[PDB]
Amino acid sequence: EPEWTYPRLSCQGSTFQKALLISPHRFGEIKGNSAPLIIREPFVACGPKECRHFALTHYAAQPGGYYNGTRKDRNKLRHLVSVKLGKIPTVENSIFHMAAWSGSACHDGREWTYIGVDGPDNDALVKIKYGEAYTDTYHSYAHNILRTQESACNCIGGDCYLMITDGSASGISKCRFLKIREGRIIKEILPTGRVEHTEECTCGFASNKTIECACRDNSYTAKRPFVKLNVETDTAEIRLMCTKTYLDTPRPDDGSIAGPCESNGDKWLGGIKGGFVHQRMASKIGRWYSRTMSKTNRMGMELYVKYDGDPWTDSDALTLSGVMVSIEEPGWYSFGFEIKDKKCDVPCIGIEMVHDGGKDTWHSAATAIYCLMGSGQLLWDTVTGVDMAL
Amino acid sequence: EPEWTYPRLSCQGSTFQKALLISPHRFGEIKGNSAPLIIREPFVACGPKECRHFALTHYAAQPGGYYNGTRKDRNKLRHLVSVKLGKIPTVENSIFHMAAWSGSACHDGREWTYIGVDGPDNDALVKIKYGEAYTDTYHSYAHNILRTQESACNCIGGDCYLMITDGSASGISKCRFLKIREGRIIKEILPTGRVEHTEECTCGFASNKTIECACRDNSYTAKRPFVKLNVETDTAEIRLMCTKTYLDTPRPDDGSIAGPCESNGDKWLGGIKGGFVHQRMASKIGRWYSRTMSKTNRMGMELYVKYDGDPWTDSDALTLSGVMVSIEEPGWYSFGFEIKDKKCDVPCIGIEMVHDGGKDTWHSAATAIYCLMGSGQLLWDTVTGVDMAL
Amino acid sequence: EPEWTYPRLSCQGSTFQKALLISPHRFGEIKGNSAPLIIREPFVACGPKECRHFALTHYAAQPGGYYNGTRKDRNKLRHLVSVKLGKIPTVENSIFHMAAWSGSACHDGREWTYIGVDGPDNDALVKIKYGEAYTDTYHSYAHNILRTQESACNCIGGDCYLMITDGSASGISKCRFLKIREGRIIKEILPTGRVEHTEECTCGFASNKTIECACRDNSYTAKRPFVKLNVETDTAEIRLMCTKTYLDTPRPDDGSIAGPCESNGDKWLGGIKGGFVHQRMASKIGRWYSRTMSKTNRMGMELYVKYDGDPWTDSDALTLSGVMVSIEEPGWYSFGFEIKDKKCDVPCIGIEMVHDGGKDTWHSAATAIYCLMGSGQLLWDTVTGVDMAL
Amino acid sequence: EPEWTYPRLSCQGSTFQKALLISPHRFGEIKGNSAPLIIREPFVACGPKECRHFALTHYAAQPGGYYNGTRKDRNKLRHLVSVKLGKIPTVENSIFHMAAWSGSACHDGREWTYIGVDGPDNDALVKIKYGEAYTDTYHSYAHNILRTQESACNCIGGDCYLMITDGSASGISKCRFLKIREGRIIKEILPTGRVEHTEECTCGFASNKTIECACRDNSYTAKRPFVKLNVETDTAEIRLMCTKTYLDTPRPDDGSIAGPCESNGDKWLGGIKGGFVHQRMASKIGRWYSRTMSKTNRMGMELYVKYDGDPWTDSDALTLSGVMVSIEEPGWYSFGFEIKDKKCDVPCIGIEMVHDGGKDTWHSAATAIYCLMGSGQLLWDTVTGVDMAL
Ligand SMILES: CC(=O)Nc1ccc(C(=O)O)cc1NC(N)N
Ligand SMILES: CC(=O)Nc1ccc(C(=O)O)cc1NC(N)N
Ligand SMILES: CC(=O)Nc1ccc(C(=O)O)cc1NC(N)N
Ligand SMILES: CC(=O)Nc1ccc(C(=O)O)cc1NC(N)N
Ligand SMILES: *[C@@H]1O[C@H](CO)[C@@H](O)[C@H](O)[C@H]1NC(C)=O
Ligand SMILES: *[C@@H]1O[C@H](CO)[C@@H](O)[C@H](O)[C@H]1NC(C)=O
Ligand SMILES: *[C@@H]1O[C@H](CO)[C@@H](O)[C@H](O)[C@H]1NC(C)=O
Ligand SMILES: *[C@@H]1O[C@H](CO)[C@@H](O)[C@H](O)[C@H]1NC(C)=O
Ligand SMILES: [Ca+2]
Ligand SMILES: [Ca+2]
Ligand SMILES: [Ca+2]
Ligand SMILES: [Ca+2]
Ligand SMILES: [Ca+2]
Repeated sequence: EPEWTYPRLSCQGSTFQKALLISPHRFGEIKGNSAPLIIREPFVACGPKECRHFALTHYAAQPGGYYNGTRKDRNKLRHLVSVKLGKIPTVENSIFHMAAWSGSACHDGREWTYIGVDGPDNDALVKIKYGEAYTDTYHSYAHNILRTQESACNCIGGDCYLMITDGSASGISKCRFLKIREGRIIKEILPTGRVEHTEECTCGFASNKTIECACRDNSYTAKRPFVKLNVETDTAEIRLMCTKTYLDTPRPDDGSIAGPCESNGDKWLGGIKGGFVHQRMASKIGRWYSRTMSKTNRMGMELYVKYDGDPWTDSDALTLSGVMVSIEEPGWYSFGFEIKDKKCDVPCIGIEMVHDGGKDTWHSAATAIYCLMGSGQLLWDTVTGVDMAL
Repeated sequence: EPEWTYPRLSCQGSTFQKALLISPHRFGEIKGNSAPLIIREPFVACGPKECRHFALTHYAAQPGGYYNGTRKDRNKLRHLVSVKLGKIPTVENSIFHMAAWSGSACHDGREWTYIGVDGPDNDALVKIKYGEAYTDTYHSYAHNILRTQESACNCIGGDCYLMITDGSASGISKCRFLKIREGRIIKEILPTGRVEHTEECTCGFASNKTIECACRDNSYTAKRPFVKLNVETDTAEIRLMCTKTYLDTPRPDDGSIAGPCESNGDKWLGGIKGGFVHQRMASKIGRWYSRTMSKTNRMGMELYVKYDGDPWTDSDALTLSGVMVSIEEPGWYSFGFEIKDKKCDVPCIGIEMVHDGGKDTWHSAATAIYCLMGSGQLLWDTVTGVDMAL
Repeated sequence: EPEWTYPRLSCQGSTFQKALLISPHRFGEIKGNSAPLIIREPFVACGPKECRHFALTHYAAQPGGYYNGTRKDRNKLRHLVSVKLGKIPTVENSIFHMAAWSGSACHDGREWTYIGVDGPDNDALVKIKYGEAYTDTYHSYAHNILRTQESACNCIGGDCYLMITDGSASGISKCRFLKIREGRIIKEILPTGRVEHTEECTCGFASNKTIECACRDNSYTAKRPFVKLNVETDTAEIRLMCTKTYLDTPRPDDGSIAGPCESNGDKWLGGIKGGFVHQRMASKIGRWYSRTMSKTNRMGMELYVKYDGDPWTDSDALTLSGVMVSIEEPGWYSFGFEIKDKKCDVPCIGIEMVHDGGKDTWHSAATAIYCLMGSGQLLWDTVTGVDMAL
Repeated sequence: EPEWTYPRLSCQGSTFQKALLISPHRFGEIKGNSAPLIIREPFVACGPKECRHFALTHYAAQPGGYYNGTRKDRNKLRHLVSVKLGKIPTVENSIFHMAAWSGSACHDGREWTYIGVDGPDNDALVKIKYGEAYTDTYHSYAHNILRTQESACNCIGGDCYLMITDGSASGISKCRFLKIREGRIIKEILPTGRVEHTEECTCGFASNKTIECACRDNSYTAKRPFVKLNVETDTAEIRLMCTKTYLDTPRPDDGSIAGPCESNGDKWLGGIKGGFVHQRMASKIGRWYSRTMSKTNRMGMELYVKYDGDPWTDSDALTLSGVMVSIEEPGWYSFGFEIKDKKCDVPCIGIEMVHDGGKDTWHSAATAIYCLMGSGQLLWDTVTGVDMAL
């Protein structure tokens, strides 16, 4: 049979370059003959043989007649869908995996693990599916909108880890991690440390011994909760990133939250999922992060890097590495994933570029993708090309 | 070569949860650019590597111009179609298997057996197809609308069983079972017991020794004929379920048919196919059934359970386990199937949710699917989302 | 590697039954959202693992804007296309094999051999393609519309035979057979006997030693030239079928051509391709043929059978076996093919049912398919369901 | 694992014949229900098991609403797309490989190498992708529109070569070759000889020891730079073809550039990519080339041949072999590729036939394909069939 997947060293490179864009709505004109699915929270996850593009469709297409509701996040119609990376996510092209208004997915080397969450707000449920079969579920512990990553889970030697979180969007949401194995949950991991609010974690393997995440704190701070999970002892701790280059939105001027690394600063009520990914080298660790270009709105998107250091205690601003999206273009949830190449892993960052033209029309997303390629500086940005009045 | 499929123990779980919905007509607006096939009597059947979604299309799509006739059940255009479970059943996406206005299908571990029925009413024919080849047929014994399950046939060690029935919808219809093997019929099984009317059987393996079914009796009773087929001796007997929780539609108040289990009660002319499925445990048997929420109309749908007991003689009402569809939504034929997971079977229930807006427009169905997942109570219901005036 | 295909004994059965219909234009309304390709001369050919549906598209779809010319047979746009048997032949679904306005195809057990003919009328060319590669060609010997079978070629032990014909539609057209092998022609076979006009041969294996065909004679007779090709010595002879049940169209009353079997009778200028297929049994040969129901027009279609006998010398009318299409429905070119089942061959007959509504609109075809299944009599006919004004 | 691909001897044949046409816009009427992608610079590349059709889409379909810009060559929306040879390149059918406004691709026997170029004009970048992973990049050396072949790269024993060029379209553009291996560049090859302007090289293997190309010189001459690359020593030299049959466009009367082979003649500002391909025989080399029929405009297309000889020093006009496209039809970029057959290579020529109706509407291309087949003379030409006002 095949073998279990493990993280290898990253492929050599030093900069990130535009790689692909998936703009389904370039094909959704009334005069056109297509039907791209209406989606949001897209993410990409790969296996040894291929990468797939996931999303949560609102079960409607463009052009269509079910646009009311597309702008909201939860309902009985939402489904986690997927197409192979490179295909346009359309009605026929897409494969519906399960009903869900929050989700994750990851390949363990053998089959795919799809995660989905749905049910009432006051009592939602995390559904786990192994390939073709529905394998397990997990209930609401804090009874306020159980939810998940919205990016890929990470599997090592057959065990996949996954952050889940229950709680108020504007208050307390203590997250927990799940060690799933072959569809079945085999251990819950209660994180230690600064746990008042951690949601939408973007996780990855810094090594075979540790998974790390840059998450969202939706109520108390503009800084980002940074999880470090020890896979050896299935223990996890959280502390705020110390860097002055605050990675959340909305947020204030860099390095303006006075105090120790642990200082929240003003609430800056709100947040956004942020891409983060590791570039493991033999004797160094490259950590890459994205941030919107606007301090206040979800416009534009920049890439940062900081080799080595403890995110928990280093105040130093991250190194700017390029503008993937400009302030004139939409920059929403961003995430990281890794393409598996013959001998090494290629770290990447996908950016959900949302089309939003009010709540009186359709609402959907495009997916831009930057990956580590050779050297130099990042050279070009991404535009969607989509005109919403077509 | 591959091996023959057998029933294993069910995967551990205790409750059923919403898993997936397939609502093709969410994409059939005049302003949209899709073409979901117009169908009815959908069912799902799986193999070791995948599940497929079957149905009987009226050979027309939405939007289209051949809506007259869609509301009727038999004609020279109807075809048994299929897509992989998760794909939207559209003109291009679908694969046409054979001409048929009644059907079944099941995978034996090696290839697929598709069943289809067509021909004149007074002399229809059961056509059997092994994979790509047309292998055998079976004629009308009672010369009044020969018909079949409308859900999956069950194969064990290479032999597939299938209930067929000939007779008046409003009178006598004695069913027979067929032991097919590799496309060819190798034995007819004449059932013993209460055989005055048994149609649309929903069958499954309670064990390696016995197949069991909950069928429809269209003329004499609101109770359901319950078939028990001994695979060792290819013998089958039928008796009415004794439970007070009558599973058919239309039907009267529970436990109001006075008399022994064998008492029909008032005719309650009409019926409906009902989902039923087994949850085999090492030392126990879990039997699950669906019933519409309305006593009189095909609106809503509830899940029931009763571990162990003889359905033939136990008066006890079944245990309610959840509302999969509410009385505001359509609840028509329901069925059960089992997903094959690496080491166990995952029992499930699909519900055909029909869009019916008169006989002066299109008529088609959506497919909701609940499967056994973890614990707790069933949490959420299914809606179709479809507006028929689009 | 795989092995070479050979003819085996037919699967046991005694009658033919409706199996499938492919009516693409049921989905070509202006209000619909599909694009079935506009085609003609469809045929079906199988391999050990699957059957494919071939045709010659006019490189335009319905609804579309290139209907002028669809009614004619030859031009620089026509292409031989194919979809797997069961899929609707649409723009995206179809695979374009080569440019051709006449064609054939057959699987040798290993790869597919596609044949196509195109070029000027006074000097056309037979193009042979082995799988993905263009392998050989063959030129016009009589310089008047080189053309081919329009149904499957037959391969035995790696050698495929194929009838080609050059000459006037209203005069002399001596056909020749080609023994192709792995894409390359390795021998021409000049037929002996009654060679004044033989076109559109429908061929098959009566055994491992002989291929036989029922062809069209377009100028001199209503009877059908019957080719017998000895695969041992690659020699072929032709004589007219002696039967009174004349199988061509137009034609006069059965048994009314007075004289020996070799008597042509009145010209009955015109012809039509006719389905023919073998049902080889251990000690008997079943030969099946189709004929339109109307003596003069291409309306309706009937099945005939005659076990054993020499088609060359038996005057006996064939045995009627059923009406596959009624006189109210279109019955054009018909053909025979054989599905390969695990241990035997299943003979079949496809009927091209043409939609013709003048030369001032689209012109295309549907494909009905009857195969040998069990016993009894053929029970039901085929209708297209297509309304041309939609 | 599989083996590395090498060039074998060509399949025997002597002439070229029309093989296939891909005219997506035959299906892009407003009244039709399709969506062929709007593209340009199409090319075809094969592997041991299949050929794929590549192109640079303008990320818009017909009919659609994003036609402005389609006529230009560079922007942030352009993507290198592909479908299997024979499929119509449509939104759903196509697979998007990467963002790029110039590209190449080739199969090494194991996986596919896709090449793409994008970024600012004054500093573009060559992106290399190995199968699913982004593997390497290469920067602008002359800072003026880095660009690539626009036809297939050639791989031998695991090493793929690829011409890249940087410089002014109307001045100096010295090209370089890249020896890529498994996604990673492992050597740059600076060509010796007449290097003032060489772009859009159409390359192939004349043998295992040498790759050869017919390229474009956009500013100085109507003659074509002819590259000869020694794979043994990874060295390359360039000189102008000496033949009087000038293969570029615009160009003057044949044999009218007076002087040695090295004489440029008048600038004839402009150029066009031209198909070229080798027909390697045991003891001879057949070189085939295409040229537009019009000396000044990109209308029509003719095939030429010249067995043996040094293109660098032979003045002899090439031998005309046929008109693939007439002067009434569009003849733009042409290229050569080779289908891999069981035991030999089948050389071919694809012709990009562009639909151009001003800059106030859509702009796209069709792909005609001639391959070496049997003997005789080329018999028939290609038309597109497309009416731009539909
Ligand atoms: C489950 C859910 O509501 N997912 C979301 C999706 C989008 C957005 C969003 O920020 O647009 C927010 C949420 N919720 C949280 N808590 N971030
Ligand atoms: C063959 C056939 O008529 N199938 C049906 C389909 C639907 C329905 C139905 O209840 O909607 C009924 C039938 N017939 C029976 N006897 N139940
Ligand atoms: C090559 C070609 O013309 N094929 C045809 C197709 C249809 C028809 C037809 O009968 O409709 C006729 C022909 N020609 C001949 N000779 N039968
Ligand atoms: C990169 C780029 O501009 N590619 C082109 C495409 C088409 C055309 C063309 O000739 O239509 C020209 C170019 N550029 C050059 N230098 N030939
Ligand atoms: C983890 O272990 C496997 C080899 O056992 C391999 O993926 C890799 O060397 C290790 N991970 C890293 C980042 O080195
Ligand atoms: C039936 O037999 C096979 C093993 O021979 C296996 O599927 C299973 O153990 C048996 N079925 C059940 C329900 O135990
Ligand atoms: C032809 O030969 C092979 C076995 O060698 C097999 O297909 C079959 O027995 C023979 N054909 C017939 C019709 O018997
Ligand atoms: C190149 O080498 C391989 C055999 O090693 C084979 O492709 C061929 O014989 C050689 N190429 C040519 C053109 O002969
Ligand atoms: Ca925050
Ligand atoms: Ca489609
Ligand atoms: Ca009843
Ligand atoms: Ca005739
Ligand atoms: Ca030039």
